[PDB]
Amino acid sequence: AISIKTPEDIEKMRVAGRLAAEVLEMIEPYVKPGVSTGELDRICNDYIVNEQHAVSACLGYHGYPKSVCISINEVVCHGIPDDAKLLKDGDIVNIDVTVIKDGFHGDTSKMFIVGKPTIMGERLCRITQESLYLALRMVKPGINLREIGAAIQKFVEAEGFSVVREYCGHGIGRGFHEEPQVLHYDSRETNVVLKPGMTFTIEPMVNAGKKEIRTMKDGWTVKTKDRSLSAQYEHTIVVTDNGCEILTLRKDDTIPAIISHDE
Ligand SMILES: N=C1N=NC(N)=C1/N=N/c1cccc(C(F)(F)F)c1
Ligand SMILES: [Co+2]
Ligand SMILES: [Co+2]
Ligand code: NA
Repeated sequence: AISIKTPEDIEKMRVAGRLAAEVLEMIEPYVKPGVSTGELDRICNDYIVNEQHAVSACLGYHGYPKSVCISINEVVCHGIPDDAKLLKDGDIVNIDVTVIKDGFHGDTSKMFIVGKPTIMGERLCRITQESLYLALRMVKPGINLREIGAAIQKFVEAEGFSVVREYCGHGIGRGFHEEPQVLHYDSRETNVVLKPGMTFTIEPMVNAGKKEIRTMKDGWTVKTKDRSLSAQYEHTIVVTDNGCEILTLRKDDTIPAIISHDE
Protein backbone atom coordinates (compact mmCIF):
# COMPACT_ATOMS: atom_id res chain seq x y z
CA ALA A 1 0.00 0.00 0.00
CA ILE A 2 1.90 3.02 -1.33
CA SER A 3 2.76 5.87 1.05
CA ILE A 4 0.94 9.20 0.59
CA LYS A 5 3.02 12.11 1.92
CA THR A 6 1.37 14.88 3.92
CA PRO A 7 1.86 18.54 3.01
CA GLU A 8 4.39 18.81 5.84
CA ASP A 9 6.28 15.72 4.57
CA ILE A 10 6.28 17.16 1.02
CA GLU A 11 7.80 20.41 2.26
CA LYS A 12 10.56 18.40 3.95
CA MET A 13 11.11 16.60 0.66
CA ARG A 14 11.38 19.98 -1.13
CA VAL A 15 14.15 20.88 1.31
CA ALA A 16 16.00 17.58 0.90
CA GLY A 17 15.54 17.54 -2.89
CA ARG A 18 16.91 21.06 -3.18
CA LEU A 19 19.99 20.02 -1.18
CA ALA A 20 20.62 17.04 -3.47
CA ALA A 21 20.32 19.25 -6.57
CA GLU A 22 22.62 21.83 -4.97
CA VAL A 23 25.35 19.21 -4.50
CA LEU A 24 25.28 18.69 -8.29
CA GLU A 25 25.39 22.43 -8.95
CA MET A 26 28.25 22.85 -6.46
CA ILE A 27 30.39 20.05 -7.88
CA GLU A 28 30.21 21.15 -11.52
CA PRO A 29 33.30 23.48 -11.55
CA TYR A 30 35.38 20.64 -10.12
CA VAL A 31 34.41 18.11 -12.83
CA LYS A 32 37.34 18.73 -15.17
CA PRO A 33 40.10 16.72 -16.86
CA GLY A 34 42.62 15.47 -14.31
CA VAL A 35 40.46 15.47 -11.19
CA SER A 36 40.08 12.16 -9.38
CA THR A 37 36.69 10.70 -8.57
CA GLY A 38 37.94 10.24 -5.01
CA GLU A 39 38.48 14.00 -4.74
CA LEU A 40 35.00 14.70 -6.15
CA ASP A 41 33.47 12.43 -3.51
CA ARG A 42 35.37 14.19 -0.70
CA ILE A 43 34.21 17.59 -1.96
CA CYS A 44 30.62 16.32 -2.04
CA ASN A 45 30.73 14.71 1.38
CA ASP A 46 32.35 17.77 2.99
CA TYR A 47 29.67 19.97 1.43
CA ILE A 48 26.78 17.72 2.51
CA VAL A 49 28.05 17.43 6.09
CA ASN A 50 29.69 20.81 6.78
CA GLU A 51 27.62 23.22 4.67
CA GLN A 52 24.25 21.52 4.20
CA HIS A 53 24.20 19.94 7.67
CA ALA A 54 22.80 16.79 6.06
CA VAL A 55 23.95 13.15 5.62
CA SER A 56 24.65 11.04 2.53
CA ALA A 57 22.20 8.15 2.19
CA CYS A 58 24.72 6.18 0.14
CA LEU A 59 27.45 6.15 2.78
CA GLY A 60 27.27 2.79 4.61
CA TYR A 61 24.21 1.65 2.65
CA HIS A 62 24.56 -2.10 2.43
CA GLY A 63 28.19 -1.31 3.34
CA TYR A 64 28.81 1.08 0.43
CA PRO A 65 32.04 2.89 1.28
CA LYS A 66 31.61 6.34 -0.30
CA SER A 67 29.18 9.25 -0.22
CA VAL A 68 28.14 9.58 -3.87
CA CYS A 69 28.20 7.14 -6.78
CA ILE A 70 30.38 8.24 -9.70
CA SER A 71 30.03 6.16 -12.88
CA ILE A 72 32.19 6.79 -15.96
CA ASN A 73 31.60 5.67 -19.60
CA GLU A 74 30.76 1.92 -19.74
CA VAL A 75 30.08 1.92 -15.99
CA VAL A 76 26.27 1.81 -15.71
CA CYS A 77 25.84 2.55 -12.00
CA HIS A 78 27.27 2.34 -8.52
CA GLY A 79 30.79 3.36 -9.57
CA ILE A 80 33.02 3.78 -6.51
CA PRO A 81 34.97 7.03 -6.10
CA ASP A 82 38.71 6.26 -6.28
CA ASP A 83 41.69 8.55 -5.69
CA ALA A 84 43.47 6.85 -8.62
CA LYS A 85 40.63 7.23 -11.17
CA LEU A 86 41.16 10.45 -13.13
CA LEU A 87 38.66 12.10 -15.43
CA LYS A 88 39.77 12.70 -18.99
CA ASP A 89 38.72 14.37 -22.23
CA GLY A 90 35.55 12.86 -23.69
CA ASP A 91 34.42 11.00 -20.57
CA ILE A 92 30.74 10.88 -19.69
CA VAL A 93 30.29 10.84 -15.93
CA ASN A 94 27.20 10.28 -13.78
CA ILE A 95 27.23 11.64 -10.24
CA ASP A 96 24.32 10.31 -8.16
CA VAL A 97 23.58 12.20 -4.93
CA THR A 98 21.18 11.09 -2.21
CA VAL A 99 20.93 13.13 0.96
CA ILE A 100 18.86 12.88 4.10
CA LYS A 101 17.71 16.09 5.82
CA ASP A 102 15.17 16.25 8.66
CA GLY A 103 14.41 12.58 8.11
CA PHE A 104 13.60 12.81 4.38
CA HIS A 105 15.56 11.82 1.29
CA GLY A 106 16.32 13.71 -1.91
CA ASP A 107 17.77 11.69 -4.79
CA THR A 108 19.11 12.97 -8.11
CA SER A 109 21.81 12.35 -10.68
CA LYS A 110 23.07 13.89 -13.88
CA MET A 111 25.64 13.36 -16.59
CA PHE A 112 28.69 15.58 -17.01
CA ILE A 113 30.75 15.45 -20.19
CA VAL A 114 34.42 16.15 -19.52
CA GLY A 115 36.32 18.35 -21.97
CA LYS A 116 35.47 17.93 -25.69
CA PRO A 117 32.44 15.71 -26.02
CA THR A 118 32.39 12.71 -28.23
CA ILE A 119 29.36 12.93 -30.48
CA MET A 120 28.05 9.51 -29.41
CA GLY A 121 28.51 10.32 -25.72
CA GLU A 122 26.69 13.60 -26.16
CA ARG A 123 23.83 11.93 -28.07
CA LEU A 124 23.48 9.12 -25.51
CA CYS A 125 23.32 11.66 -22.65
CA ARG A 126 20.84 13.83 -24.55
CA ILE A 127 18.47 10.94 -25.36
CA THR A 128 18.71 9.71 -21.76
CA GLN A 129 17.70 13.12 -20.36
CA GLU A 130 14.97 13.44 -22.99
CA SER A 131 13.58 10.06 -21.91
CA LEU A 132 13.44 11.26 -18.30
CA TYR A 133 11.74 14.49 -19.39
CA LEU A 134 9.12 12.73 -21.52
CA ALA A 135 8.31 10.53 -18.50
CA LEU A 136 8.03 13.57 -16.20
CA ARG A 137 5.57 15.19 -18.64
CA MET A 138 3.31 12.11 -18.27
CA VAL A 139 3.05 12.12 -14.48
CA LYS A 140 -0.41 13.06 -13.15
CA PRO A 141 -3.11 11.40 -11.07
CA GLY A 142 -4.75 8.49 -12.81
CA ILE A 143 -1.88 7.60 -15.12
CA ASN A 144 -0.38 4.16 -14.69
CA LEU A 145 3.33 3.65 -14.13
CA ARG A 146 3.13 0.98 -16.81
CA GLU A 147 2.38 3.60 -19.47
CA ILE A 148 5.37 5.67 -18.39
CA GLY A 149 7.78 2.73 -18.47
CA ALA A 150 6.53 1.67 -21.88
CA ALA A 151 6.98 5.20 -23.25
CA ILE A 152 10.57 5.54 -21.98
CA GLN A 153 11.49 2.22 -23.57
CA LYS A 154 9.92 3.01 -26.94
CA PHE A 155 11.68 6.37 -27.13
CA VAL A 156 15.11 5.00 -26.20
CA GLU A 157 14.89 1.96 -28.46
CA ALA A 158 13.90 4.08 -31.45
CA GLU A 159 17.34 5.78 -31.13
CA GLY A 160 19.08 2.41 -31.30
CA PHE A 161 19.79 2.44 -27.55
CA SER A 162 18.58 0.07 -24.81
CA VAL A 163 17.11 0.31 -21.30
CA VAL A 164 18.76 -1.49 -18.39
CA ARG A 165 16.24 -3.89 -16.77
CA GLU A 166 17.90 -4.67 -13.44
CA TYR A 167 17.57 -1.19 -11.88
CA CYS A 168 14.56 1.05 -11.49
CA GLY A 169 13.22 4.20 -9.96
CA HIS A 170 11.65 3.99 -6.54
CA GLY A 171 9.37 5.45 -3.98
CA ILE A 172 11.30 7.64 -1.58
CA GLY A 173 10.60 9.42 1.69
CA ARG A 174 11.81 8.51 5.17
CA GLY A 175 13.28 5.46 3.41
CA PHE A 176 15.75 5.59 0.51
CA HIS A 177 13.88 2.92 -1.48
CA GLU A 178 10.14 2.59 -0.85
CA GLU A 179 7.26 1.24 -2.87
CA PRO A 180 6.61 1.43 -5.74
CA GLN A 181 9.26 0.20 -8.13
CA VAL A 182 9.41 2.45 -11.18
CA LEU A 183 10.44 0.31 -14.15
CA HIS A 184 11.71 2.18 -17.21
CA TYR A 185 10.29 -0.44 -19.59
CA ASP A 186 6.98 -2.16 -20.23
CA SER A 187 5.88 -4.96 -17.90
CA ARG A 188 2.58 -6.78 -17.46
CA GLU A 189 3.34 -6.84 -13.75
CA THR A 190 3.15 -3.08 -13.45
CA ASN A 191 -0.21 -1.73 -12.33
CA VAL A 192 0.20 1.41 -10.24
CA VAL A 193 -2.27 4.23 -10.67
CA LEU A 194 -0.73 7.47 -9.51
CA LYS A 195 -2.29 9.47 -6.69
CA PRO A 196 -1.50 12.97 -5.39
CA GLY A 197 1.12 12.89 -2.66
CA MET A 198 3.08 9.91 -3.93
CA THR A 199 6.82 10.65 -4.08
CA PHE A 200 9.18 8.66 -6.25
CA THR A 201 12.15 8.86 -8.59
CA ILE A 202 12.48 8.34 -12.32
CA GLU A 203 16.04 7.39 -13.29
CA PRO A 204 16.46 5.50 -16.59
CA MET A 205 19.80 3.83 -17.30
CA VAL A 206 20.34 3.76 -21.05
CA ASN A 207 23.06 1.86 -22.92
CA ALA A 208 24.33 2.81 -26.36
CA GLY A 209 24.73 -0.91 -27.12
CA LYS A 210 22.88 -3.91 -25.75
CA LYS A 211 20.86 -3.94 -22.54
CA GLU A 212 22.84 -6.61 -20.70
CA ILE A 213 25.02 -5.66 -17.76
CA ARG A 214 27.66 -7.23 -15.54
CA THR A 215 28.67 -6.61 -11.91
CA MET A 216 32.38 -6.46 -11.24
CA LYS A 217 34.21 -8.55 -8.67
CA ASP A 218 34.20 -5.61 -6.24
CA GLY A 219 30.50 -6.44 -5.79
CA TRP A 220 29.48 -2.83 -6.51
CA THR A 221 30.52 -1.58 -9.94
CA VAL A 222 28.10 -2.38 -12.78
CA LYS A 223 29.25 -2.22 -16.44
CA THR A 224 27.67 -2.83 -19.81
CA LYS A 225 28.35 -6.42 -20.91
CA ASP A 226 29.40 -5.13 -24.35
CA ARG A 227 31.44 -2.20 -22.95
CA SER A 228 29.22 0.31 -24.75
CA LEU A 229 28.62 3.68 -23.07
CA SER A 230 25.79 3.98 -20.53
CA ALA A 231 24.09 7.12 -19.18
CA GLN A 232 21.56 7.98 -16.49
CA TYR A 233 19.65 11.02 -15.21
CA GLU A 234 17.39 11.05 -12.13
CA HIS A 235 14.87 13.35 -10.48
CA THR A 236 12.70 13.00 -7.38
CA ILE A 237 9.10 14.11 -7.83
CA VAL A 238 5.79 14.49 -6.02
CA VAL A 239 2.51 13.79 -7.78
CA THR A 240 0.22 16.83 -7.51
CA ASP A 241 -3.50 17.20 -8.12
CA ASN A 242 -2.92 18.03 -11.78
CA GLY A 243 0.54 16.85 -12.63
CA CYS A 244 3.79 16.74 -10.75
CA GLU A 245 6.38 18.86 -9.08
CA ILE A 246 10.08 18.13 -9.56
CA LEU A 247 11.88 18.39 -6.20
CA THR A 248 15.47 18.15 -7.50
CA LEU A 249 15.44 20.68 -10.34
CA ARG A 250 18.68 22.49 -11.20
CA LYS A 251 19.18 25.77 -13.02
CA ASP A 252 20.52 23.76 -16.00
CA ASP A 253 17.34 21.69 -16.31
CA THR A 254 15.13 22.85 -19.21
CA ILE A 255 11.77 21.52 -17.99
CA PRO A 256 9.62 23.51 -15.54
CA ALA A 257 9.57 22.48 -11.87
CA ILE A 258 5.78 22.45 -11.75
CA ILE A 259 4.01 20.62 -14.56
CA SER A 260 0.25 21.14 -14.74
CA HIS A 261 -2.13 19.43 -17.13
CA ASP A 262 -5.13 21.63 -16.36
CA GLU A 263 -6.73 24.21 -18.64
N1 LIG B 1 22.35 6.32 -5.72
C1 LIG B 1 21.11 5.86 -6.05
N2 LIG B 1 20.13 6.69 -6.50
N3 LIG B 1 18.97 5.95 -6.79
C2 LIG B 1 19.26 4.65 -6.45
N4 LIG B 1 18.43 3.57 -6.55
C3 LIG B 1 20.66 4.56 -5.99
N5 LIG B 1 21.35 3.45 -5.58
N6 LIG B 1 22.27 3.63 -4.77
C4 LIG B 1 23.06 2.66 -4.25
C5 LIG B 1 24.24 3.06 -3.64
C6 LIG B 1 25.10 2.12 -3.09
C7 LIG B 1 24.77 0.77 -3.14
C8 LIG B 1 23.59 0.36 -3.75
C9 LIG B 1 23.28 -1.11 -3.78
F1 LIG B 1 22.05 -1.33 -4.21
F2 LIG B 1 24.13 -1.73 -4.58
F3 LIG B 1 23.39 -1.61 -2.56
C10 LIG B 1 22.73 1.30 -4.31
CO1 LIG C 1 20.09 8.34 -7.09
CO1 LIG D 1 17.19 6.74 -7.00
NA1 NA E 1 28.23 5.29 -17.81
